[PDB]
Amino acid sequence: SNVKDMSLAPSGHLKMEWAKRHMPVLCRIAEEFKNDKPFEGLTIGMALHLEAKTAILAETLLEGGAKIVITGCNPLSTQDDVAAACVEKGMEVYAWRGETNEEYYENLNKVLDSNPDIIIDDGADLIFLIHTERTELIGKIMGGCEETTTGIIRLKSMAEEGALKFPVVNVNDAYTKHLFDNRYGTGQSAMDGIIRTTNLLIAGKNVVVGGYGWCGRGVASRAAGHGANVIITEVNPIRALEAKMDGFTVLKMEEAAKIGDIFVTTTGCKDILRMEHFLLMKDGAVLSNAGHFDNEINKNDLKELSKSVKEARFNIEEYDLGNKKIYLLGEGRLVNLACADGHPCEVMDMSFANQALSAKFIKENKGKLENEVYEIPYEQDFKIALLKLHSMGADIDELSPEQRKYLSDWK
Amino acid sequence: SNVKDMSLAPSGHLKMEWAKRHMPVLCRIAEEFKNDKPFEGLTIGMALHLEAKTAILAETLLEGGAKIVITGCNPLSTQDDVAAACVEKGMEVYAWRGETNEEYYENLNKVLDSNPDIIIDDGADLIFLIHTERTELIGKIMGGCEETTTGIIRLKSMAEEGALKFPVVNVNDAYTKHLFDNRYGTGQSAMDGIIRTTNLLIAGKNVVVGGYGWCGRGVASRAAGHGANVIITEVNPIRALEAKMDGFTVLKMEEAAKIGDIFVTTTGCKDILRMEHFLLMKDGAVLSNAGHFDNEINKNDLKELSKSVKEARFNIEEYDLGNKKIYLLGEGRLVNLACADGHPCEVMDMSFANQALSAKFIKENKGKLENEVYEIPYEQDFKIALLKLHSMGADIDELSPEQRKYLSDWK
Ligand SMILES: NC(=O)c1ccc[n+]([C@@H]2O[C@H](COP(=O)([O-])OP(=O)(O)OC[C@H]3O[C@@H](n4cnc5c(N)ncnc54)[C@H](O)[C@@H]3O)[C@@H](O)[C@H]2O)c1
Ligand SMILES: NC(=O)c1ccc[n+]([C@@H]2O[C@H](COP(=O)([O-])OP(=O)(O)OC[C@H]3O[C@@H](n4cnc5c(N)ncnc54)[C@H](O)[C@@H]3O)[C@@H](O)[C@H]2O)c1
Ligand SMILES: O=c1[nH]cnc2c1ncn2[C@@H]1O[C@H](CO)[C@@H](O)[C@H]1O
Ligand SMILES: O=c1[nH]cnc2c1ncn2[C@@H]1O[C@H](CO)[C@@H](O)[C@H]1O
Repeated sequence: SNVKDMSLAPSGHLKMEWAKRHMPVLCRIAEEFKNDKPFEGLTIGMALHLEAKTAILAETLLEGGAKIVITGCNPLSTQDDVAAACVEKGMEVYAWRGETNEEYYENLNKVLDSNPDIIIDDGADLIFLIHTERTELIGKIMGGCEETTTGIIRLKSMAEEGALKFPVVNVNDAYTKHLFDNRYGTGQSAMDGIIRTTNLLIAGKNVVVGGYGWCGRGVASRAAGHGANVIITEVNPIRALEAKMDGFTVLKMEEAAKIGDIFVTTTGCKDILRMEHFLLMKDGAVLSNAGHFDNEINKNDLKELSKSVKEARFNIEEYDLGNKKIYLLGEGRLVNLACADGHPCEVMDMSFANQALSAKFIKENKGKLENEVYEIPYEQDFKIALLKLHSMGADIDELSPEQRKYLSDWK
Repeated sequence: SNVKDMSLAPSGHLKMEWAKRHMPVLCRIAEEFKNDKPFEGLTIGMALHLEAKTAILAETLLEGGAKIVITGCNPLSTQDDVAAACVEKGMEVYAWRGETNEEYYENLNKVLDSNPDIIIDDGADLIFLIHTERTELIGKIMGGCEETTTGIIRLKSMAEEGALKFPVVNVNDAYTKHLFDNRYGTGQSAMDGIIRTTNLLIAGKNVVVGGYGWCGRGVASRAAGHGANVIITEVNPIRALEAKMDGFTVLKMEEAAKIGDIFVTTTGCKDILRMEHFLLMKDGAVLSNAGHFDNEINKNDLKELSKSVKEARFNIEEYDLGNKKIYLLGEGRLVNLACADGHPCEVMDMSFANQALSAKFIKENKGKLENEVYEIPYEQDFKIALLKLHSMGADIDELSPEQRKYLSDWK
């Protein structure tokens, strides 16, 4: 087991203590998993953003009988104290903050070295690595679960070509996931990363958000909530029109780059900000990324234009272009996880609840599932949404029998 | 042709002149229909909310070669001057404001008496009456178009039972329809109806919104925009959770009836507010409805509790319950259409663009379509949204081919 500093373990345990007390839906699932022990004898290899709430998810599976081998899905998002606390919990952990690309793929491989039965992934890199380099593990793998939009794109494009070799559950596209995780979760946590790292006033700034899907909406909403003038970029006209009618300025990036004070890319696509955009930017512009991979902002292009790169502050790099400066947060990686604590607890409670139950779904269908992407059933979303609603002290009306009849027969 | 007063026509012509200048997407389609004359020789029977913007759609179809027989789909939403101007334009009009239930169904039948080829309806009343009482018309009918959520519910359950006898295009569920007409359109137009009729200050009121679908969100956001304390009612926990995280109080209607100052029902279901809720309401509570039919508020219950019903102000009825008064706007009909001029022009431009092209789709697919509910293809939404985006002074970026390879390859 390979972690940064085992002496950091107490601080991580405390953070797990705090998180466990604020994830009620997962806490209930855990008690049911403590009995019925669904994962006894199985190995679950996990590649997630290793902080307190992931550690609780891993703990939920461990107490359910599973052996847990886990690594980080991002070189910068791991929290060393939490990882050390995970080893004290009895987990095989290969993760630290700041690992090289070379080291990143070493830790992924070591997780696969444990011969897992279930794969839990965030971005499909663990799943990808199996199909390309480690085909010798496909036999034992019962199935997987994928957390994020970008991972689903790859998995679906794999499945489309017929390259997918074991079932994978689409956890991202569940109603209680992408509607809350991607929107309200990154809405708060991305602004958290920016505010905590920069100590800059959001109000009165031009905040340029690339893309207006679920993540864009969230960031636009919370940035607008803090008094920003929000500008939206898109390639989808239906979604740009939403942004316009939500009160935002819609521009081609070649234009938004001229006036933006803070940039947040949320597209899942590469090269949102490249050479031509950097040359248009104002002195002092601050750059950040909330989409999975670090290639939305072209760092090689930015290094190419620069005469030097200095530390401007913790998690802020200064690129002196000679005539102006541009700041990059968290090396252009997930600004909410590279520069903050990730999504708030109550939102990750729902996402990891779907994750937990999806692993149980994989187990119970050991050999009966197709080599396809499976969608999460609506009742699971209904159950989780209702539990979360109640924990916040709200409730729902219920249709009377007469009302159900009016809505189903046409009289 | 049967209308209230032909002398009112000049006001109708002016209102149509004004709308035509603010419906650019439909204005383009009309010129193509004037050119290609797709409906030459055909009769189109239409049941829509007969105001200035519906008249433009009818005229657009008239210039496309069609004979137009139109009535209102609601007894109160018709504008008499617009109807008069419609007859001066050469349309067969059977509609006036405030028509009785027998008059409403007499006018519905008169439209069908013209033996139409294409049916354009809002709420499935024409399509329903055809299938039940006027079955001899199925032969000549090529197809239909349905405007609203409620109409689609009926049409889908009809088709599910095998009772649908000609194809109907689902105009409501188009992206450029329910995402903007039901949300932004209803958001502004319903609050206009409430504000315009009552002259009451929205800020500081407890506004109880029934339902949190597309119409619910719009009303809630616009009510909040004006400083109301928004309370949401729902039977869908996923959507109730949305409202909670958008900053609203979520309650069962029994608790909400105790504190609500203004009520807006947006459910499409009957009996949202009944006897038991009227007994809980505050003295002076204002009741309003934005769902298609007037049975979301149980008016029979309210009369039974009332010692008298009198005019309190134009479009306001005072129901004196003896110990308190309850006010009802627009006889519990579409508060944005019974008490105002309906959706804003820019929003109906998109909805009526889809209506026009779907009528063209029906004609060109004569005898080829099944007796099923047809969805509007994505390329139609794309074209419409892009056109609408451009007219509002914004534009969209485009992916380079290299960016298009990245989003499709799983490496
Ligand atoms: N904690 C986090 O930081 C977090 C959480 C959830 C998802 N994500 C990642 O964020 C990304 C999107 O999340 P989603 O759920 O919003 O996906 P989504 O697809 O709803 O949002 C994507 C939007 O980007 C737009 N887009 C694509 N290329 C563009 C371009 N070149 N210029 C402008 N706009 C463009 C698309 O039209 C789409 O609207 C994914 O990579 C996902 O993994 C991150
Ligand atoms: N101009 C207008 O006024 C206008 C425009 C569009 C649609 N509409 C009408 O408004 C209604 C809604 O349209 P939509 O597109 O919102 O449909 P939608 O179904 O998305 O919204 C309906 C919501 O009502 C909720 N609901 C149902 N019964 C309920 C109950 N008893 N208590 C609480 N919540 C309940 C459902 O869960 C759903 O979320 C439909 O009747 C539609 O025809 C009116
Ligand atoms: O605090 C967190 N812990 C674990 N996963 C997280 C956290 N915040 C966000 N994500 C998840 O990371 C993915 C993007 O790579 C998203 O799927 C999001 O849900
Ligand atoms: O001003 C208007 N003219 C015509 N139709 C309208 C207007 N406002 C709303 N609707 C339409 O009425 C239906 C609800 O019964 C909805 O489909 C909405 O699009």
